[PDB]
Amino acid sequence: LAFFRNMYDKYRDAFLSHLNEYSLEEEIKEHISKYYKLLFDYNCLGGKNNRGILVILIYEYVKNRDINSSEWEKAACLAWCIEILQAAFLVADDIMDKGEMRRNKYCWYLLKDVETKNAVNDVLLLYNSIYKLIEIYLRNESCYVDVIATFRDATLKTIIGQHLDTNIFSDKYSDAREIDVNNINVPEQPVIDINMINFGVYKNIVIHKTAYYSFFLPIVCGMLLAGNLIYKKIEDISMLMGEYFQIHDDYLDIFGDSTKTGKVSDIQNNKLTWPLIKTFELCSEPDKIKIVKNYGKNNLACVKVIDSLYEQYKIRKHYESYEKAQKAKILSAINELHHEGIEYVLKYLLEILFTG
Amino acid sequence: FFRNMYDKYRDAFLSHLNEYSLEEEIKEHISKYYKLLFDYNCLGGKNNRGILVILIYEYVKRDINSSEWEKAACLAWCIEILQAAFLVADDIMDKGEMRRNKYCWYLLKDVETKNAVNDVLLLYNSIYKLIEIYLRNESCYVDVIATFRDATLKTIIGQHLDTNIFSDKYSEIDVNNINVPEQPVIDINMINFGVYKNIVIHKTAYYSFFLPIVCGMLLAGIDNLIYKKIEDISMLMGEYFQIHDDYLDIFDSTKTGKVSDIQNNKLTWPLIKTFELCSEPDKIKIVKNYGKNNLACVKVIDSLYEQYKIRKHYESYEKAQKAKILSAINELHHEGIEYVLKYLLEILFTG
Ligand SMILES: CCCCCCCCCCOc1cccc(COc2ccc([N+](=O)[O-])cc2C(=O)O)c1
Ligand SMILES: CCCCCCCCCCOc1cccc(COc2ccc([N+](=O)[O-])cc2C(=O)O)c1
Repeated sequence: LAFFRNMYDKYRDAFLSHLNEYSLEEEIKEHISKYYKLLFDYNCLGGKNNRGILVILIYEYVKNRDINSSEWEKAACLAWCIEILQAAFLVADDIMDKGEMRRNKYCWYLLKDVETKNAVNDVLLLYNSIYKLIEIYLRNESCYVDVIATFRDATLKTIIGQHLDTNIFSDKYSDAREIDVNNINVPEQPVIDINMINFGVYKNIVIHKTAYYSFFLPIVCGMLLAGNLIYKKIEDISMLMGEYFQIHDDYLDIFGDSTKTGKVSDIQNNKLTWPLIKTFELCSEPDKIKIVKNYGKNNLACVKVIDSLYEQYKIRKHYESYEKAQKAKILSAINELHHEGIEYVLKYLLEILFTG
Repeated sequence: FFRNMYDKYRDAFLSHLNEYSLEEEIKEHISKYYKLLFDYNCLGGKNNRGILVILIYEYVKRDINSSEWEKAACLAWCIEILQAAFLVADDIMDKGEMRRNKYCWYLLKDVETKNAVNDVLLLYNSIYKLIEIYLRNESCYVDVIATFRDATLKTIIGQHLDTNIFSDKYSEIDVNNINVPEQPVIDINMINFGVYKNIVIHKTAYYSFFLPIVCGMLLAGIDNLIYKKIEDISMLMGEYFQIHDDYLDIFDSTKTGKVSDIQNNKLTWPLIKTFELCSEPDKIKIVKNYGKNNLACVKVIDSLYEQYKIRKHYESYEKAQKAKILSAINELHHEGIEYVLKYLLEILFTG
């Protein structure tokens, strides 16, 4: 916890030390270390660190045993690797969804010294640094290969979830005619596709976009390192928590205080959100047409229309009801684990998800 | 053969995605999109890098069964998939217009930058899934994936340097400035061969020559000192290859398949050579006219390259560098690899 955060500099500098070993002119070496030290600091720090903490807690409580400082070094490494993964995903996402603020400060890709060209390159750098760190600290552990496979697999699922989140209402999904490889015009205005507006599609997307890397990955890391039918049960719980987490994120996107969430766009970006689905199943026929006419447009007035509907239909109150039922369903599954230590960590995680 | 196996590796990967827990209609959308991502971006190149793996593997040792060819062709196609990820990324970063004689992936209305960014990570990560599928039981498995990782890290740093060598941060990053854009200008302190070699070795040499050669050797069962010699040769080849690329950028997209170094404010060999040859007044002209999206400005640079006989200086560099590379190749003391590298040297610009 306090320990996990004191260790950040070590992992950052181990990776920067690897870059420093390249055959480059000294002046070039100093520019590189200065740029990359900021890349990490700006993007890795400031989060709730829920995912990193989950690794440290699971590694410890999987089994009450003596754990020495050499072993902790390896666990804190994996913990920071997941925070670095979060960093890469968030820089990418802000490029993709045209973010403005993240963790209460300008998105990385907006800085004029960075711009989109550097941010894209930086995403791949952060992403690859994970595997370099894992090699530096865990290369001789027997779980080595499984740990990197787990990071790889979760990332692949996250990428598919992000593809779906980005394209679920797009022409190529609506008119499922092939992609015109000769068309480089602006696409026409994005619009919602009512046939995709259901919870089954939504779960598909969010489980892949969120559940695998935010819950399954950290728990599986903690367990693999600690040293089997159970991984299946933990996977089911992760799916439930990822959906719970993402729906709360959707709620914050439109009902949250940007000064508290640290970020400013779902409606503008034409996303399939929980508030959208909930409204669509409850609202009148004229209001469905109003949603189709107004959703996914940049115009602030179009957005207010959607926002007013969410108020008209008391979506804030529907969320509260969903939150209570989902938490119960999650605790329910956690109790069917039959593993005291892991159950204990997951219950604490559940209490602390939204604050950290 | 290598040509013929493409569909299998592609389909092996798409098949992994197809095993996901997703509704059937969703699976078919995903299948359709990603089949095009691979097809559109992996095919149409000269395949120099993939072919190098195949040749090295074959000449390193023996009779080769199809089981073995399956592993070697996997690595070859993984390097072409890496090339695909890099080209999509590079075209986003440098605002490319054409690549391999067709529109850049990121420019398509159905894709755009937001998808292109996600697709770069998809292609890059599919490499490690493919290597798992075909090589997870080989003793060289861990070394192979570390070679891909490390070559990629060097390429990212090289691409970082190519992108920023002339920027004002290379002459503290302002984390409060999202409003005042920086105008592209050249920095004369960076216009030299030393700096250029740093950039070019990291940006090209490692993934284009070292990585493919090391894959073949590793898979073939070669720690050994030859790896160091291979690294040195690769650096010379990467430099030879990039300089040739720079030359073609000024001196027919029909043949290159792509359009812009001057207007893009790129550090190039022609820029450096002209700069070491020209008078003071022409240095001022270059500074005033380079890196500008402007027909008149670009023609001034074009004329200076003609004036200072850059074509002739290139012909001359080409001759000297090929000699240095062949001289390095002969110090290998491994007939098979020496042959492949000679063969590569003849085929570089044609494929
Ligand atoms: C590479 C291509 C692969 C896909 C590219 C992006 C993938 C999108 C999935 C991750 O997107 C992100 C990113 C960040 C946050 C969140 C969620 O809420 C948070 C959770 C934790 C932290 N943290 O405690 O700060 C903050 C937030 C926050 O509300 O900011 C979701
Ligand atoms: C952020 C990701 C990490 C780094 C960011 C991108 C890295 C950029 C480095 C590679 O950029 C590229 C890309 C592609 C090609 C070339 C070179 O010439 C080629 C060589 C071989 C084939 N091939 O036969 O097509 C074609 C070409 C071609 O002239 O098209 C250079």
